[PDB]
Amino acid sequence: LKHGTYEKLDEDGLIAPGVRVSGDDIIIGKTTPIPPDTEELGQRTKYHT
Amino acid sequence: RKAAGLIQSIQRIGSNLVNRAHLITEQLTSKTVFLNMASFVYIVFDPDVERN
Amino acid sequence: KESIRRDCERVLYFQVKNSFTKKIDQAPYQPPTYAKGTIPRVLTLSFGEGNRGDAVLGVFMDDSGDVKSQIKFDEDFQSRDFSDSLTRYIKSNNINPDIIGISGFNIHTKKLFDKVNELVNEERLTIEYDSDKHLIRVIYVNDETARLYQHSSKSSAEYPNRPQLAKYCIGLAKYIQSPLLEYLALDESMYSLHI
Amino acid sequence: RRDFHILNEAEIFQLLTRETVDSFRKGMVIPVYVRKVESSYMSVSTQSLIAGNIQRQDILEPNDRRDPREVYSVGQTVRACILDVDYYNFKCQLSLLRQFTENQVAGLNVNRNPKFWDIESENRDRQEEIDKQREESRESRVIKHPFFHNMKSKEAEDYLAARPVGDVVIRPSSKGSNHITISWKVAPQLYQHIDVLEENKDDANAI
Amino acid sequence: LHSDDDTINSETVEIPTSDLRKIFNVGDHVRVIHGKHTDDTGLIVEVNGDKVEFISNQTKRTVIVFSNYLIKSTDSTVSINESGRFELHDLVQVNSDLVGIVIRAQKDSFDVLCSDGKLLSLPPVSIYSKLNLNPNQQIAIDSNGVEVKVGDTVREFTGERRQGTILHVYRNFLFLRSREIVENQGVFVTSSNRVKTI
Amino acid sequence: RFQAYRKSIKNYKLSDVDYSNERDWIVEQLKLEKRDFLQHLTQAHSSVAHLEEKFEASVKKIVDFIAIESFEVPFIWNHRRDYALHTYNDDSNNTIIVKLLNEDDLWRIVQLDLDYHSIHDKKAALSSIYKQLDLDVVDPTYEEFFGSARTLSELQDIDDYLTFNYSSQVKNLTS
Amino acid sequence: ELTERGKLQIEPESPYFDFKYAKNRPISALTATPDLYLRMIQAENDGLVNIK
Amino acid sequence: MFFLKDLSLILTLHPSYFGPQMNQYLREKLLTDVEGTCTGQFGYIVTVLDGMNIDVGKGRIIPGSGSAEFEVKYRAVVWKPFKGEVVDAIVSNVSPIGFFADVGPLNVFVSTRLIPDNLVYNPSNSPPAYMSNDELITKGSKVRLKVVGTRTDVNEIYAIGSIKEDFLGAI
Amino acid sequence: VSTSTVGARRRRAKQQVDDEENATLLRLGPEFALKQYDHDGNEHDLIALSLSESRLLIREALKARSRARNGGVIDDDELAKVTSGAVANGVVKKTLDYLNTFARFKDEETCTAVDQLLHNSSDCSVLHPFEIAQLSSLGCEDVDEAITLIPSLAAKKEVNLQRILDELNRLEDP
RNA sequence: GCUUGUGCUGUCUUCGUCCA
Repeated sequence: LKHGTYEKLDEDGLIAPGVRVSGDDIIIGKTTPIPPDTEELGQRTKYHT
Repeated sequence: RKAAGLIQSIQRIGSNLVNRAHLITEQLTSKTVFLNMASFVYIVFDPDVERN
Repeated sequence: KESIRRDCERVLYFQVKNSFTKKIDQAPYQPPTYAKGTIPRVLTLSFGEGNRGDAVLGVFMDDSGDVKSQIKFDEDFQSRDFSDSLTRYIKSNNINPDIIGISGFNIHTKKLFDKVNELVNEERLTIEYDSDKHLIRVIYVNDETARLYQHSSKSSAEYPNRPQLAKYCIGLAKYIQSPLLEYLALDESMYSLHI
Repeated sequence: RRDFHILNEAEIFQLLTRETVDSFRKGMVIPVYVRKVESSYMSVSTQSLIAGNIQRQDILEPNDRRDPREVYSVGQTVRACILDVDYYNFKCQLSLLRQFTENQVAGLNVNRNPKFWDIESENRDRQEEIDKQREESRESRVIKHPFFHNMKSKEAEDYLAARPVGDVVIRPSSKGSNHITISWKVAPQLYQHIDVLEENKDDANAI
Repeated sequence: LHSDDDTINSETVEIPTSDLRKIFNVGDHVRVIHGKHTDDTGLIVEVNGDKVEFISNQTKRTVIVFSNYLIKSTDSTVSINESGRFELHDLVQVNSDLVGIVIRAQKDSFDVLCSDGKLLSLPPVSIYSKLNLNPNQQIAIDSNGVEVKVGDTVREFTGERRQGTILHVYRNFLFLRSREIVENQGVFVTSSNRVKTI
Repeated sequence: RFQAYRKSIKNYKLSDVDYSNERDWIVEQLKLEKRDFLQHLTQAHSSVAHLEEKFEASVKKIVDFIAIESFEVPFIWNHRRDYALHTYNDDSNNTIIVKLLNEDDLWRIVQLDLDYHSIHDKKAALSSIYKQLDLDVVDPTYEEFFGSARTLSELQDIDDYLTFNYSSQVKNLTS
Repeated sequence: ELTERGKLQIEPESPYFDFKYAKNRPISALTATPDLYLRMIQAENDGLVNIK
Repeated sequence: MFFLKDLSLILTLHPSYFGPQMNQYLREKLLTDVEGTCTGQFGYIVTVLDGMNIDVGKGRIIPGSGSAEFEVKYRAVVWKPFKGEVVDAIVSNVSPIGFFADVGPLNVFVSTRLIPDNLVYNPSNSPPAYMSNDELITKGSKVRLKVVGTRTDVNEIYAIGSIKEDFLGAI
Repeated sequence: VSTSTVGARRRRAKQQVDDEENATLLRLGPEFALKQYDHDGNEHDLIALSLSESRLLIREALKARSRARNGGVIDDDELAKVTSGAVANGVVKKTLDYLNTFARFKDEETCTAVDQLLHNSSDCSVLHPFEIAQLSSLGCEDVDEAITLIPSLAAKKEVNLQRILDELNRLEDP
């Protein structure tokens, strides 16, 4: 993740009009999939994909 | 070393030891070694298999 | 000086021999209403270090020594979901444990032990021989041999597709089923134990 | 074979903590990581994650009256002395008082029988170790002044001998870096040494 | 070529590699090319023709390897990276109630300095586990009552009055790294009560 | 395991006199090591006479088994336990079994069997050296402290005595 | 008795502190506690102490 | 073998020591950093001759760091073993793999494969020894051995000896 | 750590056989060559030292340093303790013990006579200083023994080895 | 009982800014 904030995003990953934004703040949230590591050794809800 | 030789000999003869005496009659072990080891190795006996 | 050294070395030798004899002289756990020396059916549980991320892994070993139905629980062990999953797992018709063993790396294992014991006591999970009924026993397992087993290349070759914690659970179950053979499997590593 | 061994309280504690019940008992002193500070109780976590607890009568000294919050802060680590261990619940009680944390040094039951222990040699060695802990470092003082000269008392008198009456020389004092002795020629082969006490010194070498 | 005649010793002859056999003299540093004892160095002791015997440097024991697997390397310079499960200077749990710090690392063995000072040589498999202690646990307190963290330089006052920089912390013991103690590459164990912070 | 123990022994087959000396030496060594057990046996079983003689006979029989018949400790402990214990009937016709030896004592007997051969080799070498000395008249001190010698330290002392007092013959054979 | 190395390095933490200033300990009682005498010997091998 | 060599050392001094006692402090620092050290190139430095009258010269101020660098030249006694050299030794330890001897600060290890067969190791002996019919070598016994190989470490030297040739063994 | 007075020695292509250390072949390497240079760059010969000369020099230097450090006001242990550094103390103690237990000449005048005999002799004018140090150190008794222990002396058959050894034994205190 | 995450492309092209 980046050093900026993510609390200004909505459920769909997009910020809404009328919100104040400062430098580095995240305005578009996007993720790409990654083949999971050996974290299937057991990480109930905290294994990165 | 004797254990591995014994295991290999049993696997040669057929991987099954019918009787304790076969450790001598089949030349698998010597006299004193068998005399030591005879009562500490056992063969499970099933009466349903051996009616005689 | 040499004579006293030799005598004291003899005495210490016999003390260490007696201590090791006390260590390895253990029969397999005897299930109730069964003759002593019968191999029990074992279920072992461990989340590992007990951290937030760590999930609980279970391994079921029957009396024939075959590992059956390794499972992974994907919920917080302090929740109701984990209790429901464990209740469904134990009460499954294909799994019939005689004892439940628990071990871990730190004091968080006490919470898991208390949770499993409370669940077994409350739900009255009894031993299924499929009359008198007895609850399954929950104990702490000494993991002297499991921690060396999980890193051994023999275990890795035996179970290539399994993680280290699964091998730890298999080591705990094997230790419950036969302590002597588990000590023997260490080979040169058994001289480094705390005797 | 004997029956399957079932672990007791001590074996469970040793298994889960790797601290035996011998190396973790009453009277020992350990460093603990403070986690909660309240008006009447304090909660700390030891190195092996055993949750400790300290009460109001064991946080502050008897002569102290300040509130516990002002004295300690979360995240700080301090020394504490064990007062009780609960080997089943993995909980312990501690005290931060000076009487418990520092005085209890001889934690081992060494058989100091006079017929079986060399008491006098131990006392002599310990006295010599204290006499070596009393060692200190010291160095000369440097002062910049036109009439200042790094000379002894007799050296200052000899220096003033070649000069007429009324000339002034300044030398370091033997009473310490905070003192300065000023020597002036009262008469031929007659000199007066006056000690001057320095106050509000910026540095040892400073004036 | 080398011979008793000086005029022959000043000549260079180009010879195919298919008709050359290496000459191994007693008392030469040689590094193993390939085999079970790969990257083992030491000094040649016995030359039984095809088979060469040499005292190792790492295991410090005699090893018998064929002469085809030897290269004359005067220095070992063995890198232990990508091996075992233990970095150098790791605080490793030896067994249930024993701990130590890895001093030197080898291809199939380790040197561990115990908290009490005793040195051990063990295979990697025999080590119980590796202690990954949290940063908050990795904090100790000196004799004065001043906190000392990893990387803080401290100097003793009791005993030999040595000085070092903190490398690891276990209970009351401090593992210190020092420049002048070459005996164990600077690693010496002292209790936190014996030191004063600088 | 016996082959591994006896791999370092140059010659294991002792003569009859040397074998009897070995049995006596092992009996004396066990008597020295097990003094407290023998004292407990004598005190708590005062009604039975000559129990220590039975202990000596049992130790000699165990040495006989280990040396001649080459039985290992588990076989002796399981199938030859009657030679390791003594039974008697008290005045009230009470059957009482006394356990003279245990498994650890059998292992100690094995260890003493292994240990004595170094003493035997040292004694043989010392006797050979004395033979090459070829004294006209036997030295009473040498035989006196050679017959009773039972540790290699005393054999070393006799060796020092011989190489000192008869240094000229040693030089002639050969500082 | 302590050498200079023993005079310095024998700290309370050390296992050799138990017998740092021992005296009048009979030989007959040493076999009851083999660890003590073995620790004395190991300390001697380090050059810290001398057993007299 | 002992030798006399002209050695040099580079000494760096922090500006906090720029006082009148700079020369003497540099002398004691040089003594602590040279006496007893072991360098593979030279061997073992045992003592420095004329240790209180060594010229240190003028130190050069390092640009960007303030500290002065001094070039100190001195003559010292140095000992270094050579391959194929016969020297005396004293046995320090006895082991089944061989015996360990001490030649001053240097410890020399001789394996059994470089020991004659008649000197059979006797572990039952008190103290344990490698003994023959006419020879007995134990802890503290004078031995004459020939150095065959030398192993150089970072700040240590390991030597390997042999006693299989003539005029060697017990002395 | 310490650097020798000999420098340069840059890269080349030729390789020589007189590069490996070997006592028998009298190949002592560049840093221990027969020709050395002092701090002034003048010619200097390699200075070997026998155990007697080395013991005298170390005792003289150590007692001079001890006298200097004490304000100008014999025991080996105290003299070793004069030096600084625990590892240095151990090293000097080991050297003192080794020198003491193998001291062929504990007297200054005997060592001076030995050095004069081994230097001013016409036969020894060709002898290497390492050979001189080995002869004065090992205390050999026979020509054959000296040749076997010191292979370099085999090629120098123009040396009156036997009488020099007998003189050394005579000078040696029994 | 609960603890905060630690970074960035390359290569061209075009249009511009201040001098010259």
